[PDB]
Amino acid sequence: TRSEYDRGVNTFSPEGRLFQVEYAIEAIKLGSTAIGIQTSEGVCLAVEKRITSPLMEPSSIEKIVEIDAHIGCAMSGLIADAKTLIDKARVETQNHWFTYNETMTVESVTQAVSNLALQFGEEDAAMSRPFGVALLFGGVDEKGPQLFHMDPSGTFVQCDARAIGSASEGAQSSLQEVYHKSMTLKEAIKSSLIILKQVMEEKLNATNIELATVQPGQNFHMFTKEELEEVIKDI
Amino acid sequence: PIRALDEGDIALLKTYGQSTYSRQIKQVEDDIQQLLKKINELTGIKESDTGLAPPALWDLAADKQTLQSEQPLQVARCTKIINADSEDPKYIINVKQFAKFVVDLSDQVAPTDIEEGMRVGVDRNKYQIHIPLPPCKEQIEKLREVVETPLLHPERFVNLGIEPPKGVLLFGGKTLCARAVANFIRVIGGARMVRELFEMARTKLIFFDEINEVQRTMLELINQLDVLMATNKIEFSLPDLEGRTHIFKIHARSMSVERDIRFELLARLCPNSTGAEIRSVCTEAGMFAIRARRKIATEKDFLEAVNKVIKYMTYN
Amino acid sequence: LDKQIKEIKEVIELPVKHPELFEALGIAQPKGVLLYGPPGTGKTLLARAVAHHTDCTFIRVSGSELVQKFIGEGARMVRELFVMAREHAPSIIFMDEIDSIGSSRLEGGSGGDSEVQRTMLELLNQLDGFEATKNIKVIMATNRIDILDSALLRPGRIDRKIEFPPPNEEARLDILKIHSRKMNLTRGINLRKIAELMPGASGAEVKGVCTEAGMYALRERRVHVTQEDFEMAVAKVMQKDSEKNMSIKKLWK
Amino acid sequence: RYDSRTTIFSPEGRLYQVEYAMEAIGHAGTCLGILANDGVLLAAERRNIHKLLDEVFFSEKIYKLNEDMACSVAGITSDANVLTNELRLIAQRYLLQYQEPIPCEQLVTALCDIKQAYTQFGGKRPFGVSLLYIGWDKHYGFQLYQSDPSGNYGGWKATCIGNNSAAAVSMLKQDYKEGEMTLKSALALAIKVLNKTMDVSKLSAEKVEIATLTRENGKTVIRVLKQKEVEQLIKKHEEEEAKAEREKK
Amino acid sequence: CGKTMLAKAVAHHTTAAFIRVVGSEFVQKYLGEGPRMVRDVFRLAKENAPAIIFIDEIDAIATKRFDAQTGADREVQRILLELLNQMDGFDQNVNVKVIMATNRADTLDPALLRPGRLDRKIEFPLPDRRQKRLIFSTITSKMNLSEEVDLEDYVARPDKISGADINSICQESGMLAVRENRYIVLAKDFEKAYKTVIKKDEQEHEFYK
Amino acid sequence: KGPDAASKLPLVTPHTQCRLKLLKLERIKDYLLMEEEFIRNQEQMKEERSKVDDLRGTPMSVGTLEEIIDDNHAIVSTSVGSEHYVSILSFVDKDLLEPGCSVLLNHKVHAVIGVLMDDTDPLVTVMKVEKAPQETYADIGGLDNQIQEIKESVELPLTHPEYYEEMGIKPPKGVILYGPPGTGKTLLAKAVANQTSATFLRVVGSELIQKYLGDGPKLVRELFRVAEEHAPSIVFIDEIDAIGTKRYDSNSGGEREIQRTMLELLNQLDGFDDVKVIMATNRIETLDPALIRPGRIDRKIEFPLPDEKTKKRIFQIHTSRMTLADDVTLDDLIMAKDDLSGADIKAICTEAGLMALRERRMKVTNEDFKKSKENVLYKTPEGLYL
Amino acid sequence: SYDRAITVFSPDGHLFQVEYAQEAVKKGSTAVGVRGRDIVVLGVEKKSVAKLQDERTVRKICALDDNVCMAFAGLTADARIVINRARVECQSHRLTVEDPVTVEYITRYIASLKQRYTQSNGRRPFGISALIVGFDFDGTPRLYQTDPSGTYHAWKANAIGRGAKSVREFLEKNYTDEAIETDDLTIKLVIKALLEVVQSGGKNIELAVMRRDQSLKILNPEEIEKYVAEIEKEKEENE
Ligand SMILES: Nc1ncnc2c1ncn2[C@@H]1O[C@H](COP(=O)(O)OP(=O)(O)OP(=O)(O)O)[C@@H](O)[C@H]1O
Ligand SMILES: Nc1ncnc2c1ncn2[C@@H]1O[C@H](COP(=O)(O)OP(=O)(O)OP(=O)(O)O)[C@@H](O)[C@H]1O
Ligand SMILES: Nc1ncnc2c1ncn2[C@@H]1O[C@H](COP(=O)(O)OP(=O)(O)OP(=O)(O)O)[C@@H](O)[C@H]1O
Ligand SMILES: Nc1ncnc2c1ncn2[C@@H]1O[C@H](COP(=O)(O)OP(=O)(O)OP(=O)(O)O)[C@@H](O)[C@H]1O
Repeated sequence: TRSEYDRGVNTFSPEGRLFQVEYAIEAIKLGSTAIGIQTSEGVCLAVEKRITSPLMEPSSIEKIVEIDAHIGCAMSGLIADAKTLIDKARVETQNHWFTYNETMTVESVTQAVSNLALQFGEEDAAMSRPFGVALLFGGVDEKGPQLFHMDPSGTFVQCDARAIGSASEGAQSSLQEVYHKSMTLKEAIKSSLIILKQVMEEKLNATNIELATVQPGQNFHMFTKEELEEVIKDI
Repeated sequence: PIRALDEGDIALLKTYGQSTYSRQIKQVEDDIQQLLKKINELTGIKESDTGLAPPALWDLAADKQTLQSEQPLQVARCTKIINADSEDPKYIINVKQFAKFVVDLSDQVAPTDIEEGMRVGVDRNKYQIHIPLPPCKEQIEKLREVVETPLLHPERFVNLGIEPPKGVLLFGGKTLCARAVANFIRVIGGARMVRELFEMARTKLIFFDEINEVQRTMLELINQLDVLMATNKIEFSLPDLEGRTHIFKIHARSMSVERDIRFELLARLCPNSTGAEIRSVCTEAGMFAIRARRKIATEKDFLEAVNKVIKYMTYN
Repeated sequence: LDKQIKEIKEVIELPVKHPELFEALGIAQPKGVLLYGPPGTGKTLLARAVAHHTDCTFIRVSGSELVQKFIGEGARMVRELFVMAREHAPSIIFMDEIDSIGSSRLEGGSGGDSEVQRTMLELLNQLDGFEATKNIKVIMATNRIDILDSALLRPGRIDRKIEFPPPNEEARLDILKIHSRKMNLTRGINLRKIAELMPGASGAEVKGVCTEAGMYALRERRVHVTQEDFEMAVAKVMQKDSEKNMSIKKLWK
Repeated sequence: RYDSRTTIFSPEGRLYQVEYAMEAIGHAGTCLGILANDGVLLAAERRNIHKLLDEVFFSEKIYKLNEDMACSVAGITSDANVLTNELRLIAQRYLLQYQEPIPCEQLVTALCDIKQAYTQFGGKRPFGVSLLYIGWDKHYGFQLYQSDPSGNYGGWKATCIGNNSAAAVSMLKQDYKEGEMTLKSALALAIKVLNKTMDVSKLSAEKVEIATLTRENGKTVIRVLKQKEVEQLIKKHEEEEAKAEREKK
Repeated sequence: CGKTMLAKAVAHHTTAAFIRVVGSEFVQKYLGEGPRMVRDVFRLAKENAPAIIFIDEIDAIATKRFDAQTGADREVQRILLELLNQMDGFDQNVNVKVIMATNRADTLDPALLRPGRLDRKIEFPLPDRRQKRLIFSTITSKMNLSEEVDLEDYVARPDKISGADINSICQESGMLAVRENRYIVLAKDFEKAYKTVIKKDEQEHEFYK
Repeated sequence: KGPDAASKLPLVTPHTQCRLKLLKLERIKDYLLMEEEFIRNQEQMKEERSKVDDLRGTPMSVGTLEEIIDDNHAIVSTSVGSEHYVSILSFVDKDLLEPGCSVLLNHKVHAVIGVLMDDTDPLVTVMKVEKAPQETYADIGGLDNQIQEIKESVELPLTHPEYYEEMGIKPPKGVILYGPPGTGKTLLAKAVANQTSATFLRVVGSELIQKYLGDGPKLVRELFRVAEEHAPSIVFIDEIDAIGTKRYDSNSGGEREIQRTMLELLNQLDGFDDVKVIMATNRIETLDPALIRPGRIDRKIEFPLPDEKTKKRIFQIHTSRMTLADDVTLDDLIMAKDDLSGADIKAICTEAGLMALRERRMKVTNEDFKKSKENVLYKTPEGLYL
Repeated sequence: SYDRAITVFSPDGHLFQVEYAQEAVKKGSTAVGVRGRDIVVLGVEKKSVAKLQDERTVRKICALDDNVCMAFAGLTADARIVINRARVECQSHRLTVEDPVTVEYITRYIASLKQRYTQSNGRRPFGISALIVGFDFDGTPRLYQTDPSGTYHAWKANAIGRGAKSVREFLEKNYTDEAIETDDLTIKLVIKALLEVVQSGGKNIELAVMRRDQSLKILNPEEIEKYVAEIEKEKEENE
């Protein structure tokens, strides 16, 4: 019976559900897992890079990207939708800086990206299907470090610690167990890397992960091979 | 530009190109085959024993006596007694693959206690019969709440004024889930069989598996009852991540596996699979370890089995 | 049909007559040959000629003789036939209109010919399974080959596939000579010109041309035949029903 | 069923509507072209020769696209007319912009881009016409190209499209000399292959039209051979055939 | 157009045996029964004597042999193939002449149209003016007729009247006369019958013209 | 009663016509003469039971025992559908009669007088393997993996049945070889029958279905019964898609009987104890999921078309016996990216040899191979992809 | 019925028709690309043509600019359209900003084009895969690969088309810094990797070479013959 109520994004099922939106939410899973953690010292993003074969130089699997000098976006889903939404986020941050001569709040930028993702089939904007990608915006603003999760349905919500991607269900419980409100950035990094090792196919070693941090201070930083090895030494 | 072979051409083809021992080789090979056939012919049948009992156990006296007078009888299931007409019962018989007849039987104790609807031995010529022939999630939580509680203390239902009913449909690991719920009435996936099941049941939660012989079975069953059907109101489907991990652990306990196995990771890698599929994955991991010639199966072997059994750059 | 005749003669005669050649070559003997082509090209006629000029036991299955109503009888009949061929080896099994017994299989449902499909599977097994056939050659014939099950077309079950294209006007002249040899012709007659007047005509059409020319001769209580009668017979036999709206015809420039 | 639209990919990755158009080109009247160092030529059969039709147009399949270029169409009549007019427009647009005739490769590229756009965009059926272009330009002298319904073009020494294209191309491969063919030999070969491919009694001079493009005095000339010249060529070919038959006898 | 009647003619002018069968008779519910019936018919005709098998209505079985992607149509195709194979196969027949009639010769299989199996392909067109005159004479015979009748008008009036409907014209003119209490039919009686047989359909949505 | 195996003579290693092979064959023939002479010589060298026979019916019949009763009475099927409440003589073994056994009955009185344990349906007896195909694993080019899995499924569980026990893993008792039309599916079964010590049993799905009443299910019963009586055994069912297609509600009686036989087969696939089953199939989707359920068909071996290396190996295997010419080069034929089965390669080699013979030359050549490849294969538009 | 629509999702979350476009790509002649220290090379299989067919009208290697080349695998018409638009945008970017296009920029633009064509419902995806090899304005042997789904990655050496998997595995095994130390070992590696699919080695091979601050050069058939002779000599010597 679920074959006539999901031919279009603008068709309601008897349960009053947007099955196409639900289907895109399901599509979210295919991507590699990402974990973001908020702490009073900042926010940390760690993503399981999923190199399908070596000889692929790592600077093309962009699961963590930079939004302005104060936010980082972790992606899970279609690379095309990832690129489109990342471009929108960057353009919106720069436009807000140009207009109001300030730095957009993480909540505001996530809201703008969600506003772009809202337009499903509205004949007034031209995408026609949900953006099969889930994003984690971790940044620093006047309200202290913050982290937000946005899903294809345009819904965004604050999250002091969240995980998305293929290892979403298995990592959410680990985050719940290991999370106490007060940590340090190093503690969050260690916990996130431990969870990644728990829910990663490969042995966690130097490459195959990416780690980024935004702190009330130095701008968004991508940990290089040296720091990655240093942390992996005593995860 | 195509020619036809000549007799001299083919003779030259046969002789010219050949090692000097070709003819002898063919002769010896034909000899081999013919002699093998001759040996097969001359085998000599090994006398097929008739099943005769060891000597000194035969009597031949009871044998002669039974041969002289044992009156072999044919087997047939009675269908009706035509109400027995009080006297002159006039039973009806359905000699299988042969015919249906009517009979008075006689020589037995009581026209009614003889038989009603079950096997009987009809005499050869006069069809008078002589002898009465003898013959895990809410998917389990709900079933628990509807069976086990009205197993040790069903009287609570009557205490509260509710009638505790029977009859639950296990539509959907159905078999072993039902067995665990029992932890017994085994059933096979006709009217005589269900009648027999009625007799066994009524001298004591009947686990029907796969649920006009069959129509008569349904009629008698419905009349008797007013039970666990196993079609394939509680529903059964695949388990979630934690259920798959639990099944993996349950089935990998009995293996020479390595110390630590990421069963959570394997459950994540194995979606939409069944319990039988999980069993197959574990067994394939075992054969993979054996192929590798290593006594201890590892996570690598388990992952290889997952890939082989259950089963790209646009999603990272 | 010189090339086809000699190819089929290879496949059947050469293995049955002189297996030593294949033994020396070190190649397994050919087993089956499938004759396919448009109607009236000479498939069944060549089968008859082989049966007449072959000294091997010639068995013939024609049409859907193996499609028996009783359950599990076609397979039994096929097995018995192959047993009989083995008994009277060397054997040549002609099999006309295989697409009757055996075509592209279907998803077995309420609307599937499961019995015929399984009989065809039995035929497959007999042609190539365990205990491969010793001296049982098979000459299957069909009109449309594309629908035949790929299992049948598998080389080993059909070691050769002979096409029977319509004559190239030279085969047409030869067929006219063959079928008019017993015809009281008249001087000043050009069977060659008749052949050219017949384009793309099958051998059956040529035989019909001869028959209709004879019929026209009979019409005038005659024993003659002439270019007029032959031309009229060609026109009558090749009565092509074309399309005359000219718009459906000129849609394609 | 992966063939209800021109913009649908079958699970194997096949454009079934495009393939249907390519196959359906097989119904078009036979056309063929041969390249020679002296010049280039096309021959084409008239599918319908009913005696109640006029010869108002001195060409039915061969059109002149510009001063230095001609093309033969094979396919649906409406699409053929549309593409012919559009080719004329493209060539004259290039002439207006650059003040020099468009190279044949460039014209083929433009029209094939348009064909591909039709195969790719929305609810438009692919242009179901194949084309054979002949032209001259200062960059590659004489050229002959062949364009398919799917917007794919290739440069050929000699080729054939339409009815009996397989037989015609087989004969062209067998008989065509790679680099020592003159215009007369090309015409003889064209008549021979047309005779062996039409399979309609004798090759009547009225059931065929031939065009020849050659450079003369620095100016290209495309001549549509008259009935007299076609009659002469067919008569010469049948004389050669009779000589061969007599010698074989 | 009077083809079944021509078959009835043979059978009242043939010294040979006759076997009339219906194209739909060969079909059967059980697998293989259709082919068995075809083989039985042909073998019986071959063995008895010079015989004529009149398979009327052949289009019930012989239609173009498409893939058929099912069971029943494949059984029909097997009936057709058995018919082809018996008419011209390995075991050639002799003196088993066959006649078959159909209302639509286009759909028939191209293999059961091959000189050697169907080498005549006779057409039975709708009557021309001359055939209309002959039919009218033959029918109006054995019939009392008025002196004022002009069959020429009816014959000349261009229509699509077939032999069966010409017979119907004469028959209903006869019944109209009987009801009118008269054994000699008048021109009014025919005119009525001719109108009631032509049955010219009207009300055609006129924009089509 | 143990396995039955298949008698097979040793294999002469040299495939060339040489004195090694000649002497090996001569020794084989010497030993065959010895066997024949020993037989001849031995068979030349060589009351109470009489009354037992006299009491036993002269033309005694064979029936089936059912629901043994008492110690002297039992129900027996006459083998025509009917059954009788017969008696048992003291002659029979007793403590040996079980339901389904093929007992012997006095013709007239119909009294049990024998047991006839070796009663085998002629169909089962004939489908049992006696000879052994001379296709060892060496003849199979490529399919190295498939050979590995088949050995692990039907060979290791017999030669080294300790690895499975060490880790408490039950062996797979069912292997379905599914693939396109001709890739070695039957070759692997041939090689297994050749090289195995187990009782092989050839069958084809189109053979188990008989017409009279329930003889289909009865024959399946007999087949698996003998496969159990002998052990280890390997039952090779070729083209199982004859019976096993998607089970559907029957509209007739024959279809109901077919589904009944298939169900009887599935039932007999729950009689573990060591009787391996090897299904073969050209199209596996049509098979019912119940059969392919992962509890009765444990392994599914796909037989894909051969790659370049596999095609090369096949070509050397099938040309080893051919007097190849030095000019030949066996790469162009292979790597031409076109479908080519192992059967297709054998056909190519045979047609090439025939072409050389037609040309009157006993040595094949490159042009002969090219012509063979052109004329053997029978069956995307140009330019559309580059 | 979860198919035959570019803008419809399936339970697994797939875009089946763009996946089908990738499958269509998989049916094209093999094209390998490699990057060296100062040389970037593209090899492509030819598949040969009938003698009656001219060759200059068949192209699998096309220069998108002075410092960027493009190898192709997929549908030829889509190839022509994509290459034309890529050249147009290269020149347009040169106009907009007075700096030659970077390989990353141009490959991103091509990926965006494919993404735009696969977003909507009335458009068919460009069923092609492309390899962009070039030298950035600072000097670097960059190589990217773009798929029909609008996704582009950066590689060091990759093969697309029919023999993609086998040739990629061979490059995986036999790609090393010493194997690309100089500007001839890279070419030798390219012919070695293509020989597992092509037959003649010289008659079914086309090579294009880009050297820093030097225009593209297509290797002559005689040069290819000499190179394949060198590889054959090396193989026999190592034997
Ligand atoms: N919740 C569970 N707890 C324990 N074992 C389970 C569970 N779910 C599945 N299994 C495993 O599944 C198998 C039992 O399943 P069972 O044989 O009943 O099949 P099923 O899934 O009901 O299939 P079907 O009815 O379609 O044949 C055993 O391997 C058992 O270990
Ligand atoms: N090459 C030929 N030489 C002579 N006569 C021929 C030839 N081909 C066909 N014929 C004539 O055609 C008649 C029918 O031929 P045949 O039945 O073998 O044709 P077919 O190709 O098998 O056709 P069908 O499709 O009807 O089975 C032959 O009896 C013979 O009269
Ligand atoms: N030529 C004719 N001469 C005289 N009466 C004719 C003629 N044709 C048809 N009829 C009349 O029409 C009746 C039906 O003719 P007949 O059954 O032979 O036609 P048909 O074309 O075979 O019809 P059908 O297609 O319905 O089988 C004949 O009994 C006769 O009454
Ligand atoms: N791998 C192989 N090695 C050697 N010969 C092979 C191979 N594969 C196929 N053959 C040849 O093909 C035949 C073996 O194929 P086989 O009968 O096993 O195929 P199959 O899968 O059962 O076919 P089908 O589906 O058509 O019944 C023999 O001729 C053998 O020579």
